[PDB]
Amino acid sequence: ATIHVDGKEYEVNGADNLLEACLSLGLDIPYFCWHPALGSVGACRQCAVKQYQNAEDTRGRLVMSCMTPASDGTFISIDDEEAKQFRESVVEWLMTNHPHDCPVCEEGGNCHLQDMTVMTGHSFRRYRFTKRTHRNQDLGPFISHEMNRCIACYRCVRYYKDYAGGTDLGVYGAHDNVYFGRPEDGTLESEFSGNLVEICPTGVFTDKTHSERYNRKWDMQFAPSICQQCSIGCNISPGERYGELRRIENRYNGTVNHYFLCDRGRFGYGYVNLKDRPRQPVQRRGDDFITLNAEQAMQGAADILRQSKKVIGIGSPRASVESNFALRELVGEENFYTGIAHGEQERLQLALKVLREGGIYTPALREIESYDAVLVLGEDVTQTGARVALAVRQAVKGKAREMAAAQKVADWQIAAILNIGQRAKHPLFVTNVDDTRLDDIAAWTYRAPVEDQARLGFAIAHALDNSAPAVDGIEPELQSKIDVIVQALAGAKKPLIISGTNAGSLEVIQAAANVAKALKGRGADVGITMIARSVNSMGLGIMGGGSLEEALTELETGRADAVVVLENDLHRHASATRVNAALAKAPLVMVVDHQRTAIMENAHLVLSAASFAESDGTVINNEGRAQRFFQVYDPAYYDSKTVMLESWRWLHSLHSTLLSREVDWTQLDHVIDAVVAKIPELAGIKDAAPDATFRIRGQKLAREPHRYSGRTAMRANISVHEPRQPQDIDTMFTFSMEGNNQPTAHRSQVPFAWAPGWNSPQAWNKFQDEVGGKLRFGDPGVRLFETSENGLDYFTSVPARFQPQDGKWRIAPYYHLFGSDELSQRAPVFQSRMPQPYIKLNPADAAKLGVNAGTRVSFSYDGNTVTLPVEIAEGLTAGQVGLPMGMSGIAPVLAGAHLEDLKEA
Amino acid sequence: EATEAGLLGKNIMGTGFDFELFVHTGAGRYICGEETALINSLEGRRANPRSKPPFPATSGAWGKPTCVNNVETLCNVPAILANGVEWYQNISKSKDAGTKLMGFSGRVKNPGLWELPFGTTAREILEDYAGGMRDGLKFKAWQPGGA
Amino acid sequence: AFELSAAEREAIEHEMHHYEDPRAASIEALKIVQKQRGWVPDGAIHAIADVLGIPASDVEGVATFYSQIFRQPVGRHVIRYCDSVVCHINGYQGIQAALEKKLNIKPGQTTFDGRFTLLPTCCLGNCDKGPNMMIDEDTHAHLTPEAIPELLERYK
Ligand SMILES: Cc1cc2nc3c(=O)[nH]c(=O)nc-3n(C[C@H](O)[C@H](O)[C@H](O)COP(=O)(O)O)c2cc1C
Ligand code: SF4
Ligand code: SF4
Ligand code: SF4
Ligand code: FES
Ligand code: FES
Ligand SMILES: [Ca+2]
Repeated sequence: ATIHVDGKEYEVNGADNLLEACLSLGLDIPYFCWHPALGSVGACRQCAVKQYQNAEDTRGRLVMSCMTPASDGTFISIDDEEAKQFRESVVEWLMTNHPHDCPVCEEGGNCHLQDMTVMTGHSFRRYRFTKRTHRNQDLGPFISHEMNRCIACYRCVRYYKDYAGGTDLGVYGAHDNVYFGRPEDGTLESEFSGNLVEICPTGVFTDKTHSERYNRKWDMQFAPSICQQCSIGCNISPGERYGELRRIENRYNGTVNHYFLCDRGRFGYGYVNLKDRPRQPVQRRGDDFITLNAEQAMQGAADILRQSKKVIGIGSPRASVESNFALRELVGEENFYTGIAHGEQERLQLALKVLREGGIYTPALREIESYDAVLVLGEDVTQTGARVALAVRQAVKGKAREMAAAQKVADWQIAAILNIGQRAKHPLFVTNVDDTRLDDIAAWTYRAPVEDQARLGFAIAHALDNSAPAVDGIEPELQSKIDVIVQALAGAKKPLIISGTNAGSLEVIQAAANVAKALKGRGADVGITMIARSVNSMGLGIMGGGSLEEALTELETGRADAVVVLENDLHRHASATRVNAALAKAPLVMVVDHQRTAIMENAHLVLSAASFAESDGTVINNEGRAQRFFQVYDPAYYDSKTVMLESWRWLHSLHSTLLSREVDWTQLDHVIDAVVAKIPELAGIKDAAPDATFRIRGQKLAREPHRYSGRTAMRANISVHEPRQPQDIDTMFTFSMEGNNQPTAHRSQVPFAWAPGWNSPQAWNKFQDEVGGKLRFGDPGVRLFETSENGLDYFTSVPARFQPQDGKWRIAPYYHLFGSDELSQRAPVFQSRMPQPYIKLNPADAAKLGVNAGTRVSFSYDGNTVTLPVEIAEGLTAGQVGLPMGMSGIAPVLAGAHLEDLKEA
Repeated sequence: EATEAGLLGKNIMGTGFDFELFVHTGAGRYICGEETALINSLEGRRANPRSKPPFPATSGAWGKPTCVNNVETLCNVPAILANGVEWYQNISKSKDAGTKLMGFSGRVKNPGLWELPFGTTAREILEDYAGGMRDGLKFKAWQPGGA
Repeated sequence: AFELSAAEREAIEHEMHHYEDPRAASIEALKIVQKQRGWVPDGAIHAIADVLGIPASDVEGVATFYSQIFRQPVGRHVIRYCDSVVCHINGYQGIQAALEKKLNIKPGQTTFDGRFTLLPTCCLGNCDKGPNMMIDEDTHAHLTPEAIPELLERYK
């Protein structure tokens, strides 16, 4: 297509509208109601341009560029006089009722309405009458509501309802009294409600957790990082001020998590600011905890380790690839253990083997939205991999997109698409132990134990391909529903099979692999997705090592006297009594961690590791994508006594002091080169980010905006002398504003979006090749493995049907977005949001045991009687008991385990 | 009555055409009279209008082809199909065919409504049919077709 | 607190039979509840949402969009006087002043005994017989300020 804007000629896409085409060309058109992910509706009337019929047309006509297709030979004018006056008048009409609130507004300096008011040139008020006002609502602990600042752009309701599928937000009232909010006071129920603080162009919806410790955007120190709260690997921009983590902003990645986070990643950063975090190396002596600096801690640990006969290491999926590799080099490959349980490790390696040996392509998170049928087996994705659930919702709405495309309706005209596709949707079949949050759009939901879900998967695979093993004992109703699933999956152009390790069953993963193989054998374009548990679960699986049970056995027999535990609390993956006994028997326990854990009471040495905000490293995605996260701030900049080093720095210095009796800390690129040298499967982490010598025309990449304030006052209460700027030898970023953050800079890692005239999250438009697409020079992060040429064989181990045994209760896992993750549940803002720990009972089982709802029952697991109140679960199959994994006292390793002596307290 | 007489429902007049007629009572908003907002309010939603294209003829009520017509247009239809097209063209020598309900309201002598052919003078309606203005009142303005 | 009666639920489902989408019966469900109880409370919003299978936010947005669905308690009789242009020409302000003098309330309020609630309303489609009033289901035309007390005392 060819368009002529203001006399200049441009080549654009004809399938795009004029607003997105002109924004992709660098032209500035003000807009409110349009969003790249939400489509065009024509509400705010801000994007007005003057369209002419041909080249010899002088009158023209004002049209909305978001509602006008960028067809071939289209003549428009942005800088036309009448269009400029109309856009200024739209800004003025919005300004008539807007409150005098900018100094006490959390959106100030980050506000799209401020930027568009300045951009249109409106600065003079001639409206003299009263402004309408509104009462606010309580929206829960995360989102603060200020209804006075609304411009009625309908972005919130469109995102929350049409995109995110939420039900408790809406627009109420009439003409100029339109109210956007909930029908009553209460917490927003959506798992993706936190994206409202960037979707809303004004300060109506603000980050309440940030509002507690508010600072402006220009005062922030940003870094490009990876969210640590599950395996999905969403790109984030942590922003700090005065030595504490203050906000998590969405960092655009056109391949992974483009505009949207989930609420866990956005609001579960509060564990970084906990005051009980270790900040110095601490050595115990008798009952005295003496504080050491880094050098003498390294020397004492090196001599004590050298006096030992065998040192073993226990890694964690919390830690990065570099930290786990440094531990593996410190103790040796034969003495390195992964730190997760044996069954968890087996499920993780099975998922990994399906990913890089199953011969079936695994899609990225953005690519999930293009699949025409989804089968989810055992993985409650909303509570474990929430952004995958959001992408599955988009893939489900793909059917309405298809029927609209058949009627020659443009893909950005979202209201017409939704009107054509009323309730027709792509097939979604979710299986779980109970009801999921995806059941509102699912074509079918299967509530059954994990062996029954695996049997359903194997039956689907056998009905798709007769070479797959069959399942004996299928009821005709279940057989008919299996036939419905098979007819839906066979007729799909792009079927997608999603599973994961959170179900706690190996056979569910095997059944999902068999379904994917059966769909691959029919020539379909089948994709497979595996949801891991933690941020670097797949990297720990790729690196490998022994299980936690083997390390505990080595400590308990006495073959190992020294144990180094890296970023692992050890109670989520093993029984607490066994861990306590093994660590009390061990004469030397060293714990390298950034959070106060229960195993630090028995620790001889505690090394204060850095969290993700204070460390660099690489983490491996659930789809096998290596992604580098960068340090946000120096923890020793304000508190000079703080010795909080990177975990790989601690372990490399420990290995150097053990070998040559001298301290060499490290550089990060040296550890990365060591990883790609000793481990060839992790050789792709070299290309995840450029090294520390990378420059943009000779200068580093800036971590803070150019108007960063208080450079001679922020530390003045400690010392009037300004300290040295912290040096970053690890990465290409500088801990200052003396750097580059140009949107045209040839790089992939962007710490924050800012452009002149665009101070809001709409500044991400300038950093993309086309708006809503990819980053201009490619998205960061590379895939570790490609699709294998040949797949796996059919798994013939079909599990038997679930049989309830008397006195034994099979534990059905119930994951929660707020609580099941360890670090996020340590955050103080998650304590109010997470619920009380209930235990789920079938009505028949509760009636047999004589307990109603809310009554406390006590059960013994591993010789430990704990009591929980009973919640009646209708969908849970009898013979099962429901437990919330990841909570305090209920380890995620309990999923799939049995349970004895369920007695009323 | 029409359903009892076989003029509505299943197999109307033995043709095989099935048609049922419902009456949806409104809830008091003026914007509901706009045709796309009418379609939105018929679907049980807030009566916001829709952007055209697409027109309701291709995707209207519940995404189906839909035609919205005024009461008086549908009342003009049966006379056209019972008396002929040429009769409808041969009742007024104007560019707008057929008759139209025209009236005058306000402080006139006889406010009301009369069926008149197109091309009727507004002064003719005001004086002959409405009776002119009331006693002691002088005409100063008029609105031809509503608010 | 709120619970839909059997007649209300039956009428709502019968209205649900008339449409392709059950969401299309939301306006008439709100009107059924309003006819039974005078207005629509919040539990009615949740109950209608549960019956129709749509979220309560959509039901509340519909209820607060339309002016004739009352989300606040009203009196026993709703006086609705036309304040549009033809009735402004025909002198609705004298009728409004007479109503405010007889009832001692502002437009939009309810009398102390809960007997009358006064509301301005848009044009009633009776402009040739203006000024016009609409008490609960009865339209009264050719209004005069002297006939207002006679017209108001037949609604006990
Ligand atoms: C604000 C607005 C209100 C309208 N109200 C009505 C109305 O009350 N009755 C009506 O028949 N048309 C109304 N219309 C016109 C309709 O959009 C549409 O033209 C008409 O209902 C059907 O078209 P027809 O005249 O060809 O039959 C309204 C239009 C607008 C913009
Ligand atoms: S929303 Fe924007 S324009 Fe409105 S008060 Fe806040 S900063 Fe100012
Ligand atoms: S609350 Fe925010 S997103 Fe919603 S309509 Fe108002 S300004 Fe737009
Ligand atoms: S989906 Fe996972 S990686 Fe993404 S924001 Fe949520 S917790 Fe973080
Ligand atoms: S952005 Fe086009 S009208 Fe709102
Ligand atoms: S103007 Fe009052 S009835 Fe029409
Ligand atoms: Ca560093």
